Amino acid sequence: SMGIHATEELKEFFAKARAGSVRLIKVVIEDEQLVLGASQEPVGRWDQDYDRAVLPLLDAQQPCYLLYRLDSQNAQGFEWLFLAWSPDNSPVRLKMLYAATRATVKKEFGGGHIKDELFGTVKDDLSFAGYQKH
Ligand SMILES: [Zn+2]
Ligand SMILES: [Zn+2]
Ligand SMILES: [Zn+2]
Repeated sequence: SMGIHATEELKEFFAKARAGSVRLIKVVIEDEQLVLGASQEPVGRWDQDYDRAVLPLLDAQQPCYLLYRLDSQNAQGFEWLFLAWSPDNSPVRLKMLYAATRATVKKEFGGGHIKDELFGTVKDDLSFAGYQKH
């Protein structure tokens, strides 16, 4: 369809991530496709990994999405946080592209694996401190 789609490589990576060994997935839009921007393995607990994983990957003038893995599992696997980043300094065109495509990222990943959803426009919003206030 007309909307931005996840590449088959990104979908495959999603499945790999849910098997384990992935703490963070950064999804970005490149050439009208959703693709893998970055990924990181777990180091310690989900709370210990959080800020050092999330904060450095947030650009002051580009939106992105992060899938951040908790240590808990529900009955359909690891639980994830779905973090939407959209700083005001982003070009309006990018803000709307990312806003328009958010639901697609969640749908492709599988909403049933997502424990919670957060949004930020300043890094503090999506920091561990932000998550604890949510
Ligand atoms: Zn299409
Ligand atoms: Zn749960
Ligand atoms: Zn929530």
